[PDB]
Amino acid sequence: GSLTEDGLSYKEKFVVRSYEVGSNKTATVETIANLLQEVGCNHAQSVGFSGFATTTTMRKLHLIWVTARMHIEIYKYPAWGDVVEIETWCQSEGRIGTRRDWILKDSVTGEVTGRATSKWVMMNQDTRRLQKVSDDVRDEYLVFCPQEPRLAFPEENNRSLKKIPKLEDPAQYSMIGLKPRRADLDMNQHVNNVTYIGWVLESIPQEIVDTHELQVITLDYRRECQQDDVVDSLTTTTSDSQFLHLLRLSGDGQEINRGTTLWRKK
Amino acid sequence: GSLTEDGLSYKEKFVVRSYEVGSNKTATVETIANLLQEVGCNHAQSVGFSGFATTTTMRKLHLIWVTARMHIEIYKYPAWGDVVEIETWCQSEGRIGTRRDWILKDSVTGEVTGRATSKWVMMNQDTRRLQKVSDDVRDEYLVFCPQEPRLAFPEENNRSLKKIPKLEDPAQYSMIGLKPRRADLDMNQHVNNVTYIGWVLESIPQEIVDTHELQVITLDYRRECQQDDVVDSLTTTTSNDSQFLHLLRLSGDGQEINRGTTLWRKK
Ligand SMILES: CCNc1ccc(C)nn1
Ligand SMILES: CCNc1ccc(C)nn1
Repeated sequence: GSLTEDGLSYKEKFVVRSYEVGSNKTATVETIANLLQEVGCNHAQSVGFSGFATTTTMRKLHLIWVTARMHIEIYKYPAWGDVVEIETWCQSEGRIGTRRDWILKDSVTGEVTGRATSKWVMMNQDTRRLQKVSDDVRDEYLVFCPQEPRLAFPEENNRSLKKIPKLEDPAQYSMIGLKPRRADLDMNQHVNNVTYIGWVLESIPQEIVDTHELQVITLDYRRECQQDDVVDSLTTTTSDSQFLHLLRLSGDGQEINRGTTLWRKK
Repeated sequence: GSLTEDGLSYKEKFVVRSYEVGSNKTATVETIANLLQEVGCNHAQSVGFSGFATTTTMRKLHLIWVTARMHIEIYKYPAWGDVVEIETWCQSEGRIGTRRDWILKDSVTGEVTGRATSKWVMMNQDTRRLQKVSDDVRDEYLVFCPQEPRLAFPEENNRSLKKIPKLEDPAQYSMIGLKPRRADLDMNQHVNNVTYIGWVLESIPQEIVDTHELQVITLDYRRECQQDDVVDSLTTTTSNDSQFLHLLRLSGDGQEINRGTTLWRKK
């Protein structure tokens, strides 16, 4: 793994492991979202950030970078034993926060097999208070970003920026009583962003998973699920097959996530 | 990853990933059990077997290798970003089945940071009926094994071969209503052997996990948990060091699926 010649992006190769693949012997979408997370952490580490991408100002201010949205689009899931090359870079989005992008490539053919974009915001780690990002914070990471815009999804009016609606009760399909275990936590004891993807997908009928492959997934993150919390995953078909998703806490019905998935017939 | 000079063992290096570590920034025991599984799968692939290590006779006969026991003992959990080198080899145990062993090593110092041994049995995949290993099946994989004994736990009185008792109700601690999700299944849609390790450990109090580190884990596998099954994880302390007794059973009928023990030392 290394930063590119200009130092404004990072690349890494991954050999697909036996436990990382699904019933069709290709990496699951959760293995992909994990690999994006891993190359993201390695790009931050290689540029000085020893908290993910927490600058010197943020560590003292008790501020952290938090995912607001993740959008992944896959064309070909890499096979077990294959090598996948991922390129990642960060970009400032003014006071809103940062945008981290990815390009997934086949290491033998060089063809793009997928792409991802994520939108991150800054919050206080002691309270969920969303912040508008200071000008002094910006200048600390802006030196590690390209200045000319470089977007993984440059298409004006594409899937990555579309507003997601709330799932109306009753749902078509559901997977109730989901609790995270220790393997679902990160090194800071918080639930891993990838687990929520798995939970959304748990309500999809097995018949869709068996006859279709996941093409697009957009996940809006609203609130975090704590260790002792229980979750309900809801799904309704809105149509290729398209779905509407809602993650909420089993008890009060408090929203934690919302999203959509797009699937193609195998 | 490659077979050694003699072709009777396999080695592979792994860089510890950010999502693979625990609160102490070192690989979890579940990341370790997964890495053992991965190097096991790669040693079988590099020698012809590509079902895990299914011979051409096991394939026609609908026979598979299933884990009966796993024993892992760790001295140092590798840090996030560190490189761990694992060496694996398989050995025949007559008609009982095979034994697959591992040596975990630090890639910078060469020191052994852990070791593991697993005992595998032959089973008919359709009827779930166990059976002794035939001569014809044996001759197919014996060529890939060392003939002189090579044991990861060679000791005369070792923890890897001790009989585990059943946990008597009521348990001291428990973690009720555990269901596997799709990320818990392998490529054949069966529950992954590593998930059961996570389920045993879910009943351990957080105060043990925070003040102690896992040293030894022995897991006996008796029955598999199906996709739609729900599991109960039970724990009772049996003891400077903390020792526990574990029992995994199906929430419904109380059917046993796993039993084991864990050994923890104060950080
Ligand atoms: C290049 C390292 N800097 C950053 C800042 C924020 C985010 C989300 N990612 N990366
Ligand atoms: C070299 C491949 N041979 C085998 C056979 C059985 C087992 C459990 N592992 N490995």
